[PDB]
Amino acid sequence: KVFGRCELAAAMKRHGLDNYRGYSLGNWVCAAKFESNFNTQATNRNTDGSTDYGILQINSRWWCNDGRTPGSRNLCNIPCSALLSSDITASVNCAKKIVSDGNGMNAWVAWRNRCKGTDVQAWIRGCRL
Ligand SMILES: [Cl-]
Ligand code: NA
Repeated sequence: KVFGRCELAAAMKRHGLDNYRGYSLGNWVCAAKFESNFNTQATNRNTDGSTDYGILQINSRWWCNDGRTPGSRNLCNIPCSALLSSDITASVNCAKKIVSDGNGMNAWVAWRNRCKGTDVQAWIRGCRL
């Protein structure tokens, strides 16, 4: 599923991401935009052979199992395929664990490079929440 901007903001808000660990809603939407272009089915392979999955491009190196990343962890305890669902619940619950692990949203390279220190509120302007 390819979310609309405000559709995703609303879904994210409903799943408890607004100001989660102090990150306003605009940050999560900005991150999703530049990680996946709002596509729940986005996958991308990394050089070390791990793969990033779904709307927030969660990495099989640490966070999920895809059966093909030898010596990796599965810290969210889910098949990576569950991160591709049109239901973003699994992605959100796993992201909550990632953002809590000490490094905040810096875990998402695109957020660090394209959202951090910008006016992220513009990403939810006009939306009915
Ligand atoms: Cl933080
Ligand atoms: Na893994």
